Amino acid sequence: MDVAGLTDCGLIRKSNQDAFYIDEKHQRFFIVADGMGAGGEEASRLAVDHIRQYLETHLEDLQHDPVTLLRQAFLAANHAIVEQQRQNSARADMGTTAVVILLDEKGDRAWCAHVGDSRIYRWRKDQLQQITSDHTWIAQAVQLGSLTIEQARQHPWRHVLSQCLGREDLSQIDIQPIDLEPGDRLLLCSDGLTEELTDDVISIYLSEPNVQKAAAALVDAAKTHGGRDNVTVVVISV
Ligand SMILES: [Ca+2]
Ligand SMILES: [Ca+2]
Ligand SMILES: [Ca+2]
Ligand SMILES: [Ca+2]
Repeated sequence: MDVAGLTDCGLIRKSNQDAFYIDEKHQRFFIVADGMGAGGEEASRLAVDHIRQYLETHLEDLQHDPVTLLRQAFLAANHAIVEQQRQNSARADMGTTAVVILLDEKGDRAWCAHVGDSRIYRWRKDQLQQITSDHTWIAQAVQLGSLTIEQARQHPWRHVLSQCLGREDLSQIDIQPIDLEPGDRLLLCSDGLTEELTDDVISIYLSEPNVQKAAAALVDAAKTHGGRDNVTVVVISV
């Protein structure tokens, strides 16, 4: 199992409010976060650090129930952000997305958890499947529907989140298992990737067996197409 990760300002933004973490020691979990609000940079850093620390501490005890483990990790992160909101008034609106992959000990089942509009994709025998459903008002519209015209981007938002970490009224944390097969790739990415690259283009770059090149190619391609935002990817080869 190989894994690569990469973040980039893009072409327009002056700072990077994304963050990510790869468990390089044991390759059990992987995190991407897309902050908003300077920062923004603080929210996404808090999310990544607290989810990581929570998982590091509680993985041995709770890996049998990863839904509880991941929910408690996200809430740990959420409160750490709110507590830094409750305190600091300038950074009172700060927030972030998060997407997390937690692998089971065996390595053939990946628990996918997210809040926001960063994505987890799985790639398998040239088929790219988006796993997570965007917490945006526009996505959940189409996902009923109607407004099924897509069509969806661009509207006013488009960019507006229906869920993010850093809100006291955080109820929805989406967690779902996916089964893994040798040869799969997992992609975690901020919307800076998917706002520039169609799913067809992404699938092309995830066909590259060398995950370092794949990740580098994905970021390079997102800048070529415009790079209007921070862009972060973690590419896992199963
Ligand atoms: Ca952002
Ligand atoms: Ca967006
Ligand atoms: Ca973004
Ligand atoms: Ca473009």
